[PDB]
Amino acid sequence: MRHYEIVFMVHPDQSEQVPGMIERYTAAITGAEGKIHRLEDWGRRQLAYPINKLHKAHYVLMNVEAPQEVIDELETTFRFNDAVIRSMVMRTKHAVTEAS
Amino acid sequence: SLSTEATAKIVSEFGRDANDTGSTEVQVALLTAQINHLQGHFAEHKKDHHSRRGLLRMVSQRRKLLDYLKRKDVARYTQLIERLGLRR
Amino acid sequence: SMQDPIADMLTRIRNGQAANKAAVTMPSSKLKVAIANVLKEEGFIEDFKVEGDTKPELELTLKYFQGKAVVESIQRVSRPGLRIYKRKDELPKVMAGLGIAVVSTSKGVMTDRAARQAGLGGEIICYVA
Amino acid sequence: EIDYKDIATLKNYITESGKIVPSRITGTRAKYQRQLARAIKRARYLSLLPYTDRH
Amino acid sequence: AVVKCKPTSPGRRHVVKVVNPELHKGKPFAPLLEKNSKSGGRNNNGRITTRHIGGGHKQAYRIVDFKRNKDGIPAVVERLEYDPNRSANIALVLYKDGERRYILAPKGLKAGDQIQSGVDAAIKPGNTLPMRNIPVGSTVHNVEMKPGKGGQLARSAGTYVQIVARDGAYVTLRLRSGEMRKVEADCRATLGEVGNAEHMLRVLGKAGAARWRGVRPTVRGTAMNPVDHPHGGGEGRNFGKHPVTPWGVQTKGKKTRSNKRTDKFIVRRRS
Amino acid sequence: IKVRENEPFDVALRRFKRSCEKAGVLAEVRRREFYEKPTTERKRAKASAVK
RNA sequence: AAGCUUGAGUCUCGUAGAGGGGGGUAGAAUUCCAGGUGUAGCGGUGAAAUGCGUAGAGAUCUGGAGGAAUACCGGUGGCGAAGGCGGCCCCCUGGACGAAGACUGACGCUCAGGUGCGAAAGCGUGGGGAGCAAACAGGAUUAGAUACCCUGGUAGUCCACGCCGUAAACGAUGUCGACUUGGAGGUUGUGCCCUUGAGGCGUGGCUUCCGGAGCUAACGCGUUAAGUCGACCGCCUGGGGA
RNA sequence: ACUAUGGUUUUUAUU
Repeated sequence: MRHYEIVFMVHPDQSEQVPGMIERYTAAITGAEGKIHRLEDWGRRQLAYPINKLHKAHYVLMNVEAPQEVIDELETTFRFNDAVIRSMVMRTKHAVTEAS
Repeated sequence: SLSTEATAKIVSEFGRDANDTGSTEVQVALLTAQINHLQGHFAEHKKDHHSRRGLLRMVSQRRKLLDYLKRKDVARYTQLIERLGLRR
Repeated sequence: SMQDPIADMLTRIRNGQAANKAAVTMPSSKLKVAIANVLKEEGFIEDFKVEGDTKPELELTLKYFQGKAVVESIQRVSRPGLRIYKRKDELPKVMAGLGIAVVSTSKGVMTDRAARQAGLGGEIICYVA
Repeated sequence: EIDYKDIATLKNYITESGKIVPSRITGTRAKYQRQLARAIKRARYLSLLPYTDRH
Repeated sequence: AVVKCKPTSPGRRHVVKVVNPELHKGKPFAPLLEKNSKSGGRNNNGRITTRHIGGGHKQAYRIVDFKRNKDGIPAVVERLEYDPNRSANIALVLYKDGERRYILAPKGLKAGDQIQSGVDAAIKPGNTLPMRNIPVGSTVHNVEMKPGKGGQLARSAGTYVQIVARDGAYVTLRLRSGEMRKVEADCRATLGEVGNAEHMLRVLGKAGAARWRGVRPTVRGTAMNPVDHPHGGGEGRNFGKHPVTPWGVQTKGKKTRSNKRTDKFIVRRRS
Repeated sequence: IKVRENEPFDVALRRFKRSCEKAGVLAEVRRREFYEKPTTERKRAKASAVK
């Protein structure tokens, strides 16, 4: 298998319903026997410009182990649902302890 | 240049051992395996001319060894060309 | 790899004294050792030594005195592309008698003196002064 | 140093102009300065630092 | 792909051939045929109202489903075949329930592919869902301009329509004349771009080819009798006038839109 | 000069005394991309007669 | 004819790259549409017009369409055989370089003829066209304006592909092995000793300007030599005509 | 926002 980070920016005042929206498509990687190590918040951060009308993000980390011929099927599954921008996939070396 | 397994395979399955890398027939097989792995890269990339420049020299290194082997022993040369996919 | 072993021998000697080095080293050959023999036997070098069996290597110990430079001109004349030969009646003079000439003859590497005392001609090995 | 993803930490190393001081006039290590200027590149690509001073 | 022909004759020296090895060879599905009766350019009273047409082979029409819903029903491409009129071929679709129908094949002209319909399908060329369910920048072929209709836009080789703005029950999309139209979001299309994209690279060929295509020669208005075309008369080879149609209307600069009832859909046209 | 200093100034800047021709300032040191290097020299100072 | 093995070739585990190709992707903006707030000017000049407004421009906000290149970071700082390669991903890929081991056994090194690699302009075949822009139009400037000024705008700039073979391809250093001198400012692999030294001896690969020896008519080259010694291939013949 | 048009020829060398 191959490892990826896959981080979602997430609006802090919808951060209790956005992880369930990502889990509306996780069948696209658990169908390939992918293993998901958190799909969870890390901590609020501030931006130098607004993303989805807000200068802040809640940062929700997936941390996944999967085959290599399914990472383009997964990023195409988010091509039109308007939850993925600038990849944020960050391949290889896998997660650090508790993501620090 | 190829992965730890893509070579061995060849060096022990067509040769004798991974500590007998230098045998002439096995170096011609290691070049043939390297050429055929790149026949899965080129004609799928219809250009990539600056990387295709490597494949151009790999067939020249295979020509260097085949011609020198034909002058070194004609029976080993004639055996090799029906044990690899050579001279069509 | 090496296209002229004796051009490297002569460069290692000629420039070694200009680098003021005590000794210089190279892969050893019975041609290099025969050239080192006549250079010691006519008093231009101090010692030559070989070590090894499957990788034989030569070390030449350079000769020094009260003045400056013991070897002042060491010119090959004959090269593997274009060779130069000499005959008994015309065996060469070097720097009007300041130097001597070396030849391979039909017997081995020797002085023009030892050649004219056997009646031999042959290829030039070096002119030394 | 070792991280680029948290701005509450990264902001302690930069000026209020988004810059750093050259290594040989701060006594800092050679690759540490390259990795610091690269952490600033990665933090701009993560939208934690600006592309323009406008607005 | 498209290829040249041997220069061994006139016409053949310029004519282009369309080739594809992944078309099925066999017997066409006759329940989806309309033999298509000809008119020779004549009205219902036997009088000519359209010129330059008559003769050639019958060509006919291949029928597509004008009531295509099939929501939730998976299907497969059973056949990919030649059409005597459609430049972008025709595909036969076989539903899991339970008929054979003709559908307009998108880019890649693929056989043995599995395709869906309805609001749950994944966004792919040839996967059909309402324009209510698609984002801005999306590409569509076989587009209907009123909900539930048999389609009228983007059905020719290399054709498509793009959606550029959206609000509630209506989407705003662009047309090839510099127009931009407001259309109902309940329209479903067939999603993507029409395949082949090379049939516009063509030259007519030999003069007898127009006769098997059913295309008839022109007549110069200055050689016609002076009362049947305003350009007639003669004598001779002098025309001291500004050019007109056979009905005495100037050919240039006369803009003809006179509809008065469809302005409500316009977003880029001007009077 | 490209300065952002605002409020209490008059007479359209050029505020630094002896800034161009016969020194000050810089060009000591005009060649080889080192133009602003004497500012660094006289800040890393320390002594100027070094052995 | 047959050996030997340090140079050559390959293999384990590692170092750093805007090198190449395939399929994706931002920041922001000249332009353009539309809804707020708002009023008679915008742009250029020694003066001005053409153009864009007065029907609401320019302005500034809110939300979009559009094609296409990298600013801040960036440093002659990297890569490629070379004109060239730079915002950021995912997937394939040629080459350079090291530590310790294992095979081949002269395997090196240059190349007649040959077969190959494009920067820009231009072209063949389609697609596209936001800004810019040969040609060209609109107005001035001027003796003229053929140019500078200034608004538009086709060819082009761009893409998947195919031709062309050419340059200031200039780091003007043919290519390749060996032997070397001090500096500034950047960078990367590694062995060894209680670290008698809370620390130090030993060594491989690159990179951009200085400045020695040696080289030259003088400029300059300068360990990535135009230097010392050697191997192979190519080119020139006073000027103009040409 | 700056001006076309005024051709051509010259010396110290000896004691």
